[PDB]
Amino acid sequence: NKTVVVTTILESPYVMMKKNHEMLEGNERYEGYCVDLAAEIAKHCGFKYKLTIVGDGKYGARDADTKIWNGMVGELVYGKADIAIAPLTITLVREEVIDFSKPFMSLGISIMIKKGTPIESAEDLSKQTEIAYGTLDSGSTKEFFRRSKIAVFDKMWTYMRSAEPSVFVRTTAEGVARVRKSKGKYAYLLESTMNEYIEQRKPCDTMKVGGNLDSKGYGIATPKGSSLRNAVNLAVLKLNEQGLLDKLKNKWWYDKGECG
Amino acid sequence: NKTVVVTTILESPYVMMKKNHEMLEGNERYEGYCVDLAAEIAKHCGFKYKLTIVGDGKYGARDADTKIWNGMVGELVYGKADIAIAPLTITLVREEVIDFSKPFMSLGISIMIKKGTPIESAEDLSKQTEIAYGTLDSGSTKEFFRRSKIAVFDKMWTYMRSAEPSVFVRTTAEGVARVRKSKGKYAYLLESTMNEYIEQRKPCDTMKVGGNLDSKGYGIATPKGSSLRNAVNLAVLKLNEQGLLDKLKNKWWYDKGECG
Ligand SMILES: Cc1cc(C(F)(F)F)nn1CC(=O)Nc1sc2c(c1C(N)=O)CCCC2
Ligand SMILES: N[C@@H](CCC(=O)O)C(=O)O
Ligand SMILES: N[C@@H](CCC(=O)O)C(=O)O
Ligand SMILES: [Zn+2]
Ligand SMILES: [Zn+2]
Ligand SMILES: [Zn+2]
Repeated sequence: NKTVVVTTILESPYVMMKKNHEMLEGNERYEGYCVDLAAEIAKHCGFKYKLTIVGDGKYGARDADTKIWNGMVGELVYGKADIAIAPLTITLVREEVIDFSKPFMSLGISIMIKKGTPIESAEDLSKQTEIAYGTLDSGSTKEFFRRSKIAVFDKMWTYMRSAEPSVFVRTTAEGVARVRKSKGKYAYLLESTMNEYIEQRKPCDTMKVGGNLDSKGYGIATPKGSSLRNAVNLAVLKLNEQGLLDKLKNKWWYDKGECG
Repeated sequence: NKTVVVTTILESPYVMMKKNHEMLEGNERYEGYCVDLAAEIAKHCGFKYKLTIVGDGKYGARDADTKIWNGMVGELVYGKADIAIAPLTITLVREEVIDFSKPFMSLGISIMIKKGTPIESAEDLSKQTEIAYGTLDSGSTKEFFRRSKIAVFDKMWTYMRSAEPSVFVRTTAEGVARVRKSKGKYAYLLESTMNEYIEQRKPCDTMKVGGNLDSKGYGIATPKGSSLRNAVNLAVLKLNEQGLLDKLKNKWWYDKGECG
């Protein structure tokens, strides 16, 4: 009936521009895990769709003062998109305003270091000051630290919120580049999925250290009242049970892996 | 207003009879992860509740011929219970007939061996005959194998469905006992959570081997149209984000683990 507007975000390897994208049009410009997922979800739910990259390049957070949502969440809330198919973390504040499918991928917050950085844990980071560390802006990881009552994470947040120069970054790519150029003096807090991906990318100079700080998942999000909610939810479960989600993770993370 | 009837299942360490249960009343008769979780869900959602143990001791399957649901799923479907708070796996066939919250615990199907069994993977099991293997006789693990189109799992199902005497077991405890008494000649396919629990129980003679075969979760289930659906879902998210779910796992799996 109507073309479904999918909001997504340029985040490797979920959605990336193809090497030859400039000569391509519409959905064909993009590739990645979420591009593949979107095609599968659309197939099983029987809709046509248009992939649109989120205008402000953000996942989604609510301004404390205006109460206005930004990012992909904002696009859903304000009716600019019909569905978000992205590595969008299922969170309480978000699930209060949009609906999430069952998770299509699990993750937890993790630590990325430049190889050789003498840091093994969140506790290690919190104890010292020589190595700076931060998170992505307008995402679920920043909110995790902001809200945490756990002493280690509370101390980390107290440090991060005030740190000069700013330890927060606008994009995951910015966080990763920062780790890579900072000679071991910057650690980055990011989701395990993204961390593991980057660990298998040239120049193979980063690694994930320590356990995950939490356990959660990404979900496909729809605005409240969406006619797509049930079908999308069931389609995620179908794709999981077919082993398709695992196949896609292997395709985008490890099959193309550059670090041996 | 009205006391919420909770269906659950006697499965360690989720729900267990307290040693002194005969001298206790109602909800106080039980202990475990899901007992603790039920109390917290009820507090956060503002309802009074009565724990009940599923009459038939099953999780929930639909009979192929009668189309009747058994187990906890049936208790929800047929209106015998208002909510299931148990290690109940989120599956497509169940989500078609009941609602699940977001997952409160992650798990995958996994392999339990008697220590020293020369099995490292599902592939290993599928390629040999000396070591028998089976699943819980009703549940999502059996269904995974029944429905699988992946070669290794198909081969396994082909073996399991035809094996005489039956490789299937009535309860997890029966599966574990069978591994323990079979001198390495039986391996049990069960959820990683249950596997990890038993690995920390005396006599410390079993272990999880290989990676998980899939990735899913347990959810709190409510019948369709339940007024509890949203509150329960948000309560799971709140409890995850506040670290309670991880605390409860540690409490019931590891804090009093018997294997060092
Ligand atoms: C990969 C997969 C598919 C399925 C499903 F299909 F069964 F739903 N579950 N999972 C595992 C998963 O994502 N776990 C999740 S997501 C999530 C939480 C947990 C958890 N703590 O276990 C806690 C609240 C925030 C959102
Ligand atoms: N997946 C996160 C963004 C990345 C992060 O915060 O680490 C979100 O949905 O906000
Ligand atoms: N958690 C499973 C039962 C255990 C199993 O099948 O391994 C279910 O909900 O069916
Ligand atoms: Zn498909
Ligand atoms: Zn503002
Ligand atoms: Zn509480």
